[PDB]
Amino acid sequence: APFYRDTWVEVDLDAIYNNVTHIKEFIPSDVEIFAVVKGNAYGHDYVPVAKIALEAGATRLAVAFLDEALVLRRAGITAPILVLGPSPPRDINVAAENDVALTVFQKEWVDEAIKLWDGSSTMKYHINFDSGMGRIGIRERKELKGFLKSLEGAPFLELEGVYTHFATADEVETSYFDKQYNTFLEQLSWLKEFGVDPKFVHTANSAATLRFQGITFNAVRIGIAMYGLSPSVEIRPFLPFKLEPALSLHTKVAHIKQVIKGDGISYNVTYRTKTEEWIATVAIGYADGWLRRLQGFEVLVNGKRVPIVGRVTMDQFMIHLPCEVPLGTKVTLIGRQGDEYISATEVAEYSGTINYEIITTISFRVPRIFIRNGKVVEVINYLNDI
Amino acid sequence: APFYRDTWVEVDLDAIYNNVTHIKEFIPSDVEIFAVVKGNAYGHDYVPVAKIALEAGATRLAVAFLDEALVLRRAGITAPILVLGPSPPRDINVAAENDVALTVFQKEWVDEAIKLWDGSSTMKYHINFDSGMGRIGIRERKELKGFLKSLEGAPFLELEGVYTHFATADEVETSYFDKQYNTFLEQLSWLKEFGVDPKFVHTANSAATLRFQGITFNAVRIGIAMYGLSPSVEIRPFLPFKLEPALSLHTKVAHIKQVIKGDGISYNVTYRTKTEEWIATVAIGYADGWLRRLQGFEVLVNGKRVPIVGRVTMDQFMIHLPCEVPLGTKVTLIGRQGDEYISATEVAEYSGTINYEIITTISFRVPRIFIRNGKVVEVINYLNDI
Ligand SMILES: [Cl-]
Ligand SMILES: [Cl-]
Repeated sequence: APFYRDTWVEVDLDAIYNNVTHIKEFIPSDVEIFAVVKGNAYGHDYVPVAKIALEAGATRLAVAFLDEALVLRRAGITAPILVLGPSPPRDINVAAENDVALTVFQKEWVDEAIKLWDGSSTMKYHINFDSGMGRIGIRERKELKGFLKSLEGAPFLELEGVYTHFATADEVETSYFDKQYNTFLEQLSWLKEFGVDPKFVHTANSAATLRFQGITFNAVRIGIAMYGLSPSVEIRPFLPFKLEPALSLHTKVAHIKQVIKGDGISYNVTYRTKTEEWIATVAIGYADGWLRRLQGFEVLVNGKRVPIVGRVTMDQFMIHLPCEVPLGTKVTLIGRQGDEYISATEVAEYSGTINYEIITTISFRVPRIFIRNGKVVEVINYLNDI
Repeated sequence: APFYRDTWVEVDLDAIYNNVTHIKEFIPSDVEIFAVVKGNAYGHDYVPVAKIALEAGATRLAVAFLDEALVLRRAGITAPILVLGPSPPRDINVAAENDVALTVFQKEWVDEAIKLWDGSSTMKYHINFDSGMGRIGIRERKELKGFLKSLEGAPFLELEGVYTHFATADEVETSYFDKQYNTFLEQLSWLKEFGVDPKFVHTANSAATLRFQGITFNAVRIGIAMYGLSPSVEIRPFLPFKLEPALSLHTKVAHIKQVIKGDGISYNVTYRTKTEEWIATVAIGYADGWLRRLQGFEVLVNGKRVPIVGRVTMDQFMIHLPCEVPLGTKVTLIGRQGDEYISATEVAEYSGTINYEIITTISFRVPRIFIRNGKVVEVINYLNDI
């Protein structure tokens, strides 16, 4: 699969397999893993991550919205897939015909689904209880009650599981998390009172799964830890085993030159050289997700930290090197060169954000190259496929 | 073309056609326009923008790197296409077989292209002179001479044009711009001295074209103004005619609930309600390019500006509304509701960035809907092509 600019993501499928294996070893043997692939598998690519995670013993998959799930099904994947985000009622039949379960938690959604149902297809759903995330899900007892009442008109909807999600499992202090846990217990009690067997319960994300007792239920939902990154800096010290980061981001010196003292670099001349400087250019920019707020950040060239100088542009940025290098010299934005390592977390901290957002926003413009047992096994260039 | 989440980009093809028509009428009638589509046509989608710009009288297209050019060629577009960014020598024969011109400005690129030539292909190229952008291009007299000498060994490489790019055309005060113009003049003189006809010269981006006499040459390269946005706030007062913004971004209320006083919303409970509050949730988040730094930004609901509350998550965010609205209510992130308008510029200013970066980073996840003469003519859902 070809690509024609020397800028690429490298995804180490061994690393993803090892994180999933380690998690599966760490949790009880009767507890399933959803591999959570939403956001183009956190920027690692939907399909290869899904397949490797399954190979490593994840049994189920989860994605943000229905189109993401169809990407998986069109790739030949047959494992269960749950849509975690809210879905409009018009998705009922297409979810059904593609064996995809949806999160459903509103009597109004059920009303509309009854109207839109094509009569040929039953759909599986999970109930989301909002136990303090404030995002989606049922919160109140009366609310749950009317939701169940309306479900009686929809025998084509079939409960497959019930879940909640934690807002603070990545904070050392547990007050809010403990309140969520207690609230969720009350919600499950309501459900049993209304005569509904939850069947299959899941609550824990990466942070909760790696920290807390009695949190596993029937399944956990793993995103960031599968990609080998800590949910936060503050809990890193407390994780039970070493996470192996799966993603790196590289570029090659596309031009190099010596720029006289005082000359300007990039838009609005926000950087001037202070001596005769070696300035390299690389072919990646904010259209690839490498945003302007990274100006001044230090990338790796020949194992040395070297700064991005001048404004980052849509497709290119410049770097001040101490020495001439040849055109083609590898430049690493996330990953390892020699003894040096730039984590997605370090890029995120410089950017004033979190690692999730750094990885997931690496744009579809950038090819992914997949490594397994140390050999390249696949290249995906999403531009090729338009 | 189907999509299964109610979040979308609207691209008004009329606005684009109109901006290009107006630019074409504003510049001299023998001056061509490159339609600049790099970055997924600044978030608007490569192919339909290219097509409508050409229908509108643009005669040529420009992209950042080869793969973007091949998207256009595969869509059956036959107009000239220039790659503006730096390309590896290994690109030589593919760019030839695909009728794509590359930017070429390095002796070493030539030496390498010599090695790599199909012995059959002829490739067209433009010389980039760096007159002060500091990014790529020839800067020196001896450099140019050496470059032209190496070309002697490459009869398969054919000059199509010569260009430079301005770093400061979007600043009121013109000192740096005037120095670039003078440097570029000297550079063209060296080129004439060394026996080369430029053939076809271009220098101006949107801001230069809209401001300056004597700057058109044989063609201008239009990006941001084609999409109907000002290159900066500083020069907006001074543009010769009104720009018509082509892109808006919308979603729907996917959940709505009343949350009691003091309850928390989203990760790390960074927002708690100050009274009993109506909180809506929408299915777009940072994986769509709607980044966490937009927390606190006000979007439009029912013609009213309302705040994003709590952390934006990968696929969803929450909004504090003054009144209950029905599920499915329209939420506009960029665009018009009633008398209210949120420009990409306003989003950028809140974000501490520029409008270019806001539009161009709307993810491949989000479907684009295209409007011509007020009717939908096309939907592109990139996730489908996977
Ligand atoms: Cl949730
Ligand atoms: Cl340039």
